[PDB]
Amino acid sequence: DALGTGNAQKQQDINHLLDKIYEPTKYPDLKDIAENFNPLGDTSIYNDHGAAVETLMKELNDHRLLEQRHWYSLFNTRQRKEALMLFAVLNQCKEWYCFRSNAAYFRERMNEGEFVYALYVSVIHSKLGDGIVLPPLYQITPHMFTNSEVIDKAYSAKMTQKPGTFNVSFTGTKKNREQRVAYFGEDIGMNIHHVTWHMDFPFWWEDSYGYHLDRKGELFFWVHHQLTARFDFERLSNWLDPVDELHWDRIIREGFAPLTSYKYGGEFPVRPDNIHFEDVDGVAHVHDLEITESRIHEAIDHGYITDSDGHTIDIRQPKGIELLGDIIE
Amino acid sequence: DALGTGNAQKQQDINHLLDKIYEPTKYPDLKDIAENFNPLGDTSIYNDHGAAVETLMKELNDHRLLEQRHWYSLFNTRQRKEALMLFAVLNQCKEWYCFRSNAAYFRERMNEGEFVYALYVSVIHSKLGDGIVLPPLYQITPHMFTNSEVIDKAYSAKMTQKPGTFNVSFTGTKKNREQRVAYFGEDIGMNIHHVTWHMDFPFWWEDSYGYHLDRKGELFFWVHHQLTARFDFERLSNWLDPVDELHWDRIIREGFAPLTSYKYGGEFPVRPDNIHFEDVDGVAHVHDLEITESRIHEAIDHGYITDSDGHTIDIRQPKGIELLGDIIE
Ligand SMILES: *[C@H]1O[C@H](CO)[C@@H](O[C@@H]2O[C@H](CO)[C@@H](O)[C@H](O)[C@H]2NC(C)=O)[C@H](O)[C@H]1NC(C)=O
Ligand SMILES: *[C@H]1O[C@H](CO)[C@@H](O[C@@H]2O[C@H](CO)[C@@H](O)[C@H](O)[C@H]2NC(C)=O)[C@H](O)[C@H]1NC(C)=O
Ligand SMILES: [Cu+2]
Repeated sequence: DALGTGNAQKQQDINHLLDKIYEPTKYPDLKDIAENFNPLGDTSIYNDHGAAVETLMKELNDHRLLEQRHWYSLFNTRQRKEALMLFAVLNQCKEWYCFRSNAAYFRERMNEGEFVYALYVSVIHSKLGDGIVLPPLYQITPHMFTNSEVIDKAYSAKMTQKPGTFNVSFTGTKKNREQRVAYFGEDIGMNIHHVTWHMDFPFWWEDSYGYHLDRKGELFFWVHHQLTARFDFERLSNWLDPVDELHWDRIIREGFAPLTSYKYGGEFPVRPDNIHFEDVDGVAHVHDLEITESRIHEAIDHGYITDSDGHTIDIRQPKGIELLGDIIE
Repeated sequence: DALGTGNAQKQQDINHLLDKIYEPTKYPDLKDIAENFNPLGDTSIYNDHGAAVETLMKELNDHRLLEQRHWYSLFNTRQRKEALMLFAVLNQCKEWYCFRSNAAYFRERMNEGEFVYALYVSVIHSKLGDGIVLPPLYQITPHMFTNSEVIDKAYSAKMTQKPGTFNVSFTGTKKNREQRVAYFGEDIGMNIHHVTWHMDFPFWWEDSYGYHLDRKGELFFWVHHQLTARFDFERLSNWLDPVDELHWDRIIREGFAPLTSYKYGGEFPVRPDNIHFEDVDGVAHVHDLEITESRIHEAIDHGYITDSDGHTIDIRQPKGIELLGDIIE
């Protein structure tokens, strides 16, 4: 800050914050902040009177938040909850003084993915983040977007201190699969949009956060219909045939080995091909889906979605397809 | 009687009644009653004006009631109906004169299990049975509770008239199974409670019989959750792992051979292990369960049970779990 704004400031601040992210920061201001600040002494910066801050401390305190240098999926109901607590502080800042402070204070003792994930969503949705452009995920946390080989090649570059660029590969045994329409899935661009798309309109949004995203519902319907078409075309251009729809009662015919690795975490598990779906402990039962899919499918077939009271809310009308997306994603 | 009560009377009467039960009685009063009485000549003893008596005679008459010396399960919709007709006579007696009469008259030409079963429930629920303690099932009809070997050993004792006690065994090839947590299932005590529990609050009760059992519903929820925990603990103490929940789409992995025999009836059938469930003629289809289980499971999931009119009766409240038990057992 300029005990405020700029943007080539706001901006600077951000680049510092997501610089070497798997290691304590090297930018000194970020550290005395990191040390000196107390998110709890002038609940005023906070439009909540700092209930959000006060909740994260509580957890950082009982030290019940996920550890640093460990992995993180946004599909973990707790990891998510923790990542999203950071979003609610950064969210209720009146100005840069409260953001930098917090993403500095926190950056330094909350885990990286919760952190990477909170800083981005926050920058994207909060009032205070206008001027900024976020660096591309692919360069901030490259392990999610580069291969496993280039990663190891880069680890060696570093061991030996001799530089240089390595050329990446493509997945399976090209000329042996349908890792022929790979160029599409594996692109750092689509992978970027896919993540952004869902940071722009998150599945977890409540309108307490501030405004309402408009038709995420159709927006969900549509974005995916697009990747599914866009995908189906590439498979056309490759003498391949449109894709199979998946069912829970059948084998997952087509499995792959991703060859990708986590930074802290191990390599991504692989899937053998012609496998039978198993009931996965913790998440949900396979049949649990099969019934979900029917409750779904009956709302489409009935003409109405029925809520909690047994109210039937009609969907044979234009808002239709969006109440369906709210129930389906 | 004392042309009534006592209890060391009521009581006596009962012990006479369930004495050698697979054979006509040897206590003379029980027999001239047995012969001389007519449940139909002083409809007055009866608070029904003897519609109950009058219904059993009707059936004993067309001789359409189950035969004597034959088996009986309480799961047979007719056997049950016949056993429960005895309960409704014994039920509407104004005094001992009507009970002894009937369980004497009947004891002697209705089948034993319908009889054993009616005398007990009747003694347990009817107004007139206060003073009594019932003998333990295990000694009145030992075939349901002792092994097949001890039974045959006792048959020999008898053939030869040389007495004595035999030591019973435990089931499969102990040190070969999970007939290691046998001591629990096979105990004459738990087996006694299990039967009593369901005689105290029967699945067939209507409140016409006289009063309402209070929360059989939660009472059902709970009693079984208890045997299931109590069981799960014993399997802990045996290096065994908590039990598998059963599904209709899977094999019944764990089968057993009971080695038990009926008195009149043959030995209990056995089950081979890793078998596939078959649709059993007469009872119901396997899928018939699979849908039942979903109708169930949707009431839980919806928030309401829906009756016959399509009334939704809410269950997200404290009486909750008991309307669920009324629909589930
Ligand atoms: C990776 O593919 C690139 C294409 O960008 C190759 O880099 C080339 O290096 C060759 C040496 O044979 C030069 O003739 C080209 O001018 C290079 N281009 C940049 C059109 O560097 C590279 O050879 C591949 N392999 C490494 C086996 O980097
Ligand atoms: C059944 O087990 C009992 C344990 O109650 C055994 O009865 C015992 O008989 C032995 C003879 O070896 C005596 O030493 C014990 O005093 C008995 N106890 C009653 C502690 O009788 C019996 O041996 C077993 N078998 C029959 C192979 O009855
Ligand atoms: Cu039971």
